Amino acid sequence: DFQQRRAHLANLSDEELQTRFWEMAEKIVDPLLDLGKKNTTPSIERSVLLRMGFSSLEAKAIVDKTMDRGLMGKGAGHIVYKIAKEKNISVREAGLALSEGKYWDDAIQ
Amino acid sequence: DFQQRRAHLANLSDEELQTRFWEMAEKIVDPLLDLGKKNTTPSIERSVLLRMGFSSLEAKAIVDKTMDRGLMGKGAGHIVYKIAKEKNISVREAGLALSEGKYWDDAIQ
Amino acid sequence: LRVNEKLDVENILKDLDKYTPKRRGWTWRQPAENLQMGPFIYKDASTPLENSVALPSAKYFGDIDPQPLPVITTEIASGRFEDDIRRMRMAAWHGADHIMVIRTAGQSHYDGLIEGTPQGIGGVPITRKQVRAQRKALDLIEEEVGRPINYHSYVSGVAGPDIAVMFAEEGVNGAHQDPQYNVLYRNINMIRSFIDACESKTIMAWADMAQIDGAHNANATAREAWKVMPELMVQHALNSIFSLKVGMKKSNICLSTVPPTAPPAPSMYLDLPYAVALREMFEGYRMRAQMNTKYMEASTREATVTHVLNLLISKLTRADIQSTITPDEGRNVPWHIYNIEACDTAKQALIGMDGLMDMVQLKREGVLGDTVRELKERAVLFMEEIIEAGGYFNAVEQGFFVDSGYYPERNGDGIARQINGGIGAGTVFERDEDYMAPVTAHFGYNNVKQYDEALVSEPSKLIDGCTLEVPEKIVYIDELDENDNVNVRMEETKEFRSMIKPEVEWQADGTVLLTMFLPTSKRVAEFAAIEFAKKMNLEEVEVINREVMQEAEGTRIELKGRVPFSIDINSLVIPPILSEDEIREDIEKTPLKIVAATVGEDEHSVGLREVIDIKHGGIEKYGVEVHYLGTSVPVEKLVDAAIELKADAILASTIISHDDIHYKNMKRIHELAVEKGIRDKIMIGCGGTQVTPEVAVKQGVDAGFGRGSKGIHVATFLVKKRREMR
Amino acid sequence: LRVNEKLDVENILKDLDKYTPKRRGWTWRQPAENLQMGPFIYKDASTPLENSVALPSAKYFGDIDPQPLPVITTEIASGRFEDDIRRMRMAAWHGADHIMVIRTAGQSHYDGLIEGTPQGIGGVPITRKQVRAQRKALDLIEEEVGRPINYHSYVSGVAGPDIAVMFAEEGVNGAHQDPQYNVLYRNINMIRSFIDACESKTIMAWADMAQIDGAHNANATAREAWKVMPELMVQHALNSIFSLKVGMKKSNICLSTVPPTAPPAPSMYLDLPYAVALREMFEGYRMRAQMNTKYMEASTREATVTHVLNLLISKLTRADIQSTITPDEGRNVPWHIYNIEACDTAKQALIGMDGLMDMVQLKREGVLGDTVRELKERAVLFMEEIIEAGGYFNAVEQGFFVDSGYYPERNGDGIARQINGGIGAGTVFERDEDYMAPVTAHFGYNNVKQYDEALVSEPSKLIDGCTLEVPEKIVYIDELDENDNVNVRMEETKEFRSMIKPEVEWQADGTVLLTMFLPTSKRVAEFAAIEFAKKMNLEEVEVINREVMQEAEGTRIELKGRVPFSIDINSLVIPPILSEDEIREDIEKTPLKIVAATVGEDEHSVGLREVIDIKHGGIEKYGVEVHYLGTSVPVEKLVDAAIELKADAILASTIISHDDIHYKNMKRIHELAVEKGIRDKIMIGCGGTQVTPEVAVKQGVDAGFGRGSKGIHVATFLVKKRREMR
Ligand code: B12
Ligand code: B12
Ligand SMILES: C[C@H]1O[C@@H](n2cnc3c(N)ncnc32)[C@H](O)[C@@H]1O
Ligand SMILES: C[C@H]1O[C@@H](n2cnc3c(N)ncnc32)[C@H](O)[C@@H]1O
Ligand SMILES: *Cc1c(COP(=O)(O)O)cnc(C)c1O
Ligand SMILES: *Cc1c(COP(=O)(O)O)cnc(C)c1O
Repeated sequence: DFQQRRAHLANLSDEELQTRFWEMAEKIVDPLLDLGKKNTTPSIERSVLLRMGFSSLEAKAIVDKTMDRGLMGKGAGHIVYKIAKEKNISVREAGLALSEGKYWDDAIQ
Repeated sequence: DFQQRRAHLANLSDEELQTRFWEMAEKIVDPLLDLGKKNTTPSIERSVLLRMGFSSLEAKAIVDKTMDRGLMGKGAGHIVYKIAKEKNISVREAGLALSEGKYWDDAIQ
Repeated sequence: LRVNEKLDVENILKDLDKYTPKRRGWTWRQPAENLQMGPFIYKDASTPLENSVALPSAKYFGDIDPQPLPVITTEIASGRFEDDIRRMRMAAWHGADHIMVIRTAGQSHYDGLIEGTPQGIGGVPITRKQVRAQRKALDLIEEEVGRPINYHSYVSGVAGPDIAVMFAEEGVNGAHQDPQYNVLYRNINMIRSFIDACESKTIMAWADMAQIDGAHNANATAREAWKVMPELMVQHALNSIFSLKVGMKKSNICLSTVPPTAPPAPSMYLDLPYAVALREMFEGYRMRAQMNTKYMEASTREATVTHVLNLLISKLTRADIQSTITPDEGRNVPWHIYNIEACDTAKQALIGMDGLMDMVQLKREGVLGDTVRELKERAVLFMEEIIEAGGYFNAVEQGFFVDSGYYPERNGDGIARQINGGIGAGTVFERDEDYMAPVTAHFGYNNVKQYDEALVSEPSKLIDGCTLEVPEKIVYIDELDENDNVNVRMEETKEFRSMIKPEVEWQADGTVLLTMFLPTSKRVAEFAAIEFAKKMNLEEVEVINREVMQEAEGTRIELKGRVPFSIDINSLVIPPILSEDEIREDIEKTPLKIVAATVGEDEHSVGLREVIDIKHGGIEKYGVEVHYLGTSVPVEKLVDAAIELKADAILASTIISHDDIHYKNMKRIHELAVEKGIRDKIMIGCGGTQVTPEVAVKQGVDAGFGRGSKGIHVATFLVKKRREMR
Repeated sequence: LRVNEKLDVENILKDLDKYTPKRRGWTWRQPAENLQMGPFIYKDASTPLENSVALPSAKYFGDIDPQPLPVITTEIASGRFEDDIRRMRMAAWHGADHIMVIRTAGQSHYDGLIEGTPQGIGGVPITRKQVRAQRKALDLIEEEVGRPINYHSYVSGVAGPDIAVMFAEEGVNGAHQDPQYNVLYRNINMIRSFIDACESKTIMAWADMAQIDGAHNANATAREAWKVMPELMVQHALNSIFSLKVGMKKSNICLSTVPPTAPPAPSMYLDLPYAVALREMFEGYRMRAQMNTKYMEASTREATVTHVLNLLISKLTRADIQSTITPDEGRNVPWHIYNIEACDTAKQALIGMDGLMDMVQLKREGVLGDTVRELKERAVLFMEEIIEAGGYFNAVEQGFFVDSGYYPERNGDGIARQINGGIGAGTVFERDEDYMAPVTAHFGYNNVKQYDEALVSEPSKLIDGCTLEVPEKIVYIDELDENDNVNVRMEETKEFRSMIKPEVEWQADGTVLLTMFLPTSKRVAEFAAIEFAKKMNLEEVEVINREVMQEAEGTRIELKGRVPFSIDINSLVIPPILSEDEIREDIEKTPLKIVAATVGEDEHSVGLREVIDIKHGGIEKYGVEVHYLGTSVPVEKLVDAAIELKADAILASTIISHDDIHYKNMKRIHELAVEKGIRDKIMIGCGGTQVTPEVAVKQGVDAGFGRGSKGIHVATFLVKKRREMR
């Protein structure tokens, strides 16, 4: 079994064997890194809002509503930003309002 | 100081150094082995008696008397053997008798 | 802190809202080349601590406390972080500079941060408050011992990004993070896991944290761990290259590598080739060695011995971090004293092996080499099949991982996770072209150019700094549960902050350990031991170790139990010594000559010779000049010799005690000395099996010595008395 | 012996006058090349025992008990040889095949054999009767374990020849004998010592005994052991070549070599070149490695770790005999359980290192090689000076030995003995021309020719054989003291041979060990600890170890103490088992599918996942197929899903307990399962923080699971219930 599977490796130098090991690891993870560039999740959006000055309780509320409105693709942090500029209020005021169910019709607008 | 003491050992091969170590050890112990060949002690004589079939108590009594009578140089076992022969008794009998004080005049004689 | 004062937890807990980490990032130990400590020079030492507790046997070498090269870890997480802070100070003094806090069971399943200080199970609930408290306490501790301590916990689970942000803000120095763990061992959705991991790892990298991977978990789930090496290598490789490509420094990427076997397997022979192969293939990455838990039982001795073998593997190869396991880990939830044992063991073994690799080397060509090449090959083969199956996700759905086979052997009993299943399945959302995230350390697609080309490299400028640039913006939450918190918890034990009781992990928990041998079979011995323990007033009694000495001859039993009462310290009656060196020096400066004999018609010689001969520590050891007259020596002969030989002391033995001849002979010695006019210028010590010191002195002699007397007692008396006489 | 019956010591002590040793001489272990045990092959193993106790962690590997190649020693001598016999059987089962009996203190000074069974102090009084008893017990023990056991004691002192004869007669397999020991450490006259040794060694050589020398004593008396290496080499050499010249076989001449240092010294680095140098200089002789006692304290963990390093020194070089030291040796007189710990440690570490030297080698050039050469040169210079001084006696008289200098450095503090002084001075007698000794194994000048020239080769023929040829000539003595003997001691404890109490060395001595942590300074902790032990009804309390965790935070205290009461086995209430293997095999034979959910409004998800997730041993690890429906799962939906998926079991979790909703939901599940008529086909387990198995069953479900529940508990219920239903 193993003795046959490895046949094609027998002539590789340790150096070539290591290179092959690492070149293949890179292929295997490459599509995973791509998924990461092109998508987001509740935790990522929650952690963005944490960094923006919101509590864990507030982040959760805002992300749940964002998911409800189907706007995750825009970024939950982006929504708070746009709404802040639009109504010319602070990020936290915009964020607090959103978490309590206000300004979502405007966001959808 | 070690560096000066060692000067004459510096060019010896490991084999030379090792044989020399043992050559000296042997010179040191030779006089001690010669001592063991040519002399005896009360424990050596008691150990002879134990081997001839006397108890620890009987052996001590015979050797203390041997030393008393100045006869250690003949051997305590020898004394037991010589008496057994001249008196036509068993080694055991001669020894028991000597250990109780008989035959010492004869032994000296 | 003050070394003689306990840490004030009550005080540490104040103003946590105002706390900011003093430091950020991971710290390595600093080598101290050719360091001289006491009589010795060290080749593999790091900078000494300012304050610390040396090994017990350091007292023979001036109490030096050399520190080895690797960072030394200890795991401390009892469920009550407020008690744990006290153990951290203990562990730090014993040399641990990496404190790892295992989280409350299943925190991986919390979909977001938790807040406050609820009690934990099998670990500490990780929250901003708890983290601040412990990092603050560690700030004080590390200043006390004089070397930075790395605080460390876990980013695993469905809320990695959340936790990473908080760790980054609060100055956590290192953390576990490995998307493979979430999938394989917690059944978290694999798409969710790897997408979250990109963000998590980006935040960790911003914070210059060390990262430890999840590979140790495959050891635990292996049927025979000596067959799991190819998979370990793959798991290490996938998390390593993924972390590198996200942007972490190789020098912060740490492989969690545990030697796979323990005796009675030929464990060095099995594990050494794997250790070598790993470190050759992963050159440039960090190695975090961790100790055996899989093949471990309830004997602390057996655990300790295997751990030393673990340490030998590290020494023969390389460990940048050497984590430890408490030797009671297979017996009970870890106790204070066993965290300290593990710290002592790692330090002791590694210092013992200082410079070992200057005198020993691997035979890299030979059987070692052959096996190392084979292991690399099986690993490459494993990678080949993953690509052949169409990538990581497919390989996982096909149960390639956690299979009990020795790859390429596949037994078909692995853990298969569904690409569409697991926790958080269906929570992945495509980013639209106008997706935006106005923060630092964001990994994925981020359209900031729609607002401003210039701010692309600093998305947080859009909001005048995120919490990573502006700590002021962080929202601190204290408690959410009125009943389940540290305050309520402390209130319960405030009585213990002049009364004392033993503890093993929590203030006043009352637990003690009882070890005994009972001359009966093991089952009976167990129940009999429980009964003995109850008869000793212990409550909550549990047998925690059983070892057969011989099936019929007897059994060793170890139990734990609670002492149901307390001791008032004020109630204790505590009373208010010359060194061997001091005695020796006193005699070298002022020579001391004695005459000694067993006196009367007494032919018992041994007792006297035993306090004279150097063999068992007789006074010869200190340079006393002894003139020994032998046995059955008349008391007047002894006294006459002392005068004639100009003795400073007489030492006499009386073993036979019939009719009090022993005391009578002491009296006679004293009287003869007085009669000859020397009594005032001579010391007289008398000894014997039936000698009571106090009664001896009443006979007129200076000192009496009975059963169990030693050269040191006699030499001490001679030195002190001669001084009192002067 | 029967394995489940105790040694009958009273029956062993019967008819000792009739006992003769089954065999004679030293035995080495039997090599077992490429030995397969369980899953593994061993390179450095010997033949397995027929009966033994494997290491605790051998349970993970089919309870294999691999034996290393070196003979393994344990020291057993409590002062009561009749108790010690029980310990020898324990140690034999743990792998000891060399039992060393240290003599009662100062037996070196008995000028003749003693008789009977007096109580010893710090050792066993060696006598014909006591030796017969122990060799007889060991005959029984060695047949039981299936491997010969070497019995060993000491020929040291002024009665070497006496003791040697008795040992040769009685089948003692090995012994210490070194004329330098008597002189340097016991101040026996040097002329008498060396003359006697010629005879002692000749008798030992006749008996094919292994000899161990006395060099370890030089470690003990050195001020700094890392300076005494040149003296050790000399001492080893003088005894070795003297022994060889007498006629002893090189393969019976064993050097007693203890690695000089211990951590925090860089001990491997200091000790390894010495170990290498000795084995090179003394090639052809045997190495008896012995463990550290000099640099040891009261901590058993610390002792054990240093001992593993000593064992590594042996593995990296060579040990024909590996002696062991009990880890309690620096704390108390050794206990049964710590002899066993020492045996287990030696076996465990050596096995762990099996085949080590096939993967590691010494860097024999570089620093190791240079230090090795330097050590041989220092030893050579030492020999040269002895010669220059005019020989051995002169060098001893001039204090060359026991000097604290690193030779050639001489500090002038060594022990000088006088050629005409010491015990036995003036007891040397010149042999006359007609000296004769009519016995076998006589070393010195012997004029047999004066009687029979033909009998020179066999002097014992003059008397028809001595005791070495005719054992019936041996005079056996039972007892000389009517009050101080084994019969009297045995009578004292007749009561314990169905009452039972603990012991550490002597039948029913009642000693036990108490370990605790107290959060205060060391001195207060010590006295507080003593008071706790009193309240636990312990008597004769002594503190035997104290370790600082941190000066203020706490102290580890270990105490010994005696229990004043016994327990009757007959009054014990002792109740009258399914493995991971069986559980798993059960499921792989017949697949088991379950539906699981947290039910009601409950969102707490962790608990249920903890008993499913493989991470902490969830039922996943046994191959159970799990269909998980998440949280807040209405009951009917769970039941409906149970049927729509053809499940074998329902597992529901209820964490919220307010108003007994958890129990109320269990009931619901049962009823719905009944009302849909599947209650008798499906299994139903329910769990929760506030769930009591008993109360859950009262709801109609099959099993309840509360706090501390593991996957093992759950899978066990599932397989056993499934089995029941059919
Ligand atoms: C072995 C022994 C002997 C040996 C002695 C060998 C020798 N060279 O010493 C022989 C075998 C020689 C012997 C002979 C006899 N002995 Co006896 N002997 C014993 C025995 C078993 C051991 C004593 C011993 O060596 N202990 C070991 C040493 C280390 O302990 P130690 O002597 O107590 O010394 C310690 C302390 O006392 C102290 N110490 C002692 N002396 C000094 C001096 C100074 C200055 C200091 C500071 C300290 C100190 O320090 C030591 C601690 O390391 C005891 C019983 C016993 N268990 O004690 C009897 C015993 C003492 N002897 C006894 C008897 C009866 C005899 C005989 C009369 C028996 C007979 N032949 O009929 C003969 C008498 C001989 C004579 N003429 O004196 C009785 C004494 C009864 C009494 N109350 O008087 C004893 C008690 C036995 C008994 N239970 O009956 N025996
Ligand atoms: C952390 C936590 C939460 C988390 C839960 C996160 C999650 N994803 O699970 C969040 C989610 C943070 C939470 C929310 C709330 N919870 Co909460 N939760 C806790 C806490 C502190 C942890 C429990 C835990 O996970 N234990 C660890 C696990 C491993 O143990 P376990 O659950 O007991 O499970 C073990 C056994 O029970 C058994 N087992 C359990 N289930 C099953 C099922 C089967 C089939 C088997 C075989 C075995 C088994 O095996 C497991 C392993 O041994 C506890 C308090 C506590 N210490 O228990 C409360 C607690 C249960 N929740 C409580 C409360 C009040 C709430 C809230 C109402 C508070 C609020 N927000 O106002 C909310 C309501 C949530 C809701 N809508 O249901 C109260 C419950 C009140 C009551 N008496 O019913 C508790 C008891 C705390 C308290 N002392 O007040 N909290
Ligand atoms: C059971 C758990 O849920 C939490 N939790 C979240 N919000 C609240 C709240 N308003 N009141 C009480 N506990 C709350 C805790 O953090 C706790 O431990
Ligand atoms: C004190 C000691 O002397 C011994 N001894 C030797 N002979 C006798 C005897 N006749 N009576 C009592 N003890 C004796 C023992 O061997 C003992 O232990
Ligand atoms: C063991 C382990 C955990 C355990 O934490 P949970 O919150 O209970 O899942 C987490 N992460 C890693 C990498 C682990 O090895
Ligand atoms: C320690 C030791 C002894 C001790 O026995 P004593 O009769 O007390 O002298 C004897 N011989 C040797 C070689 C020792 O090391």
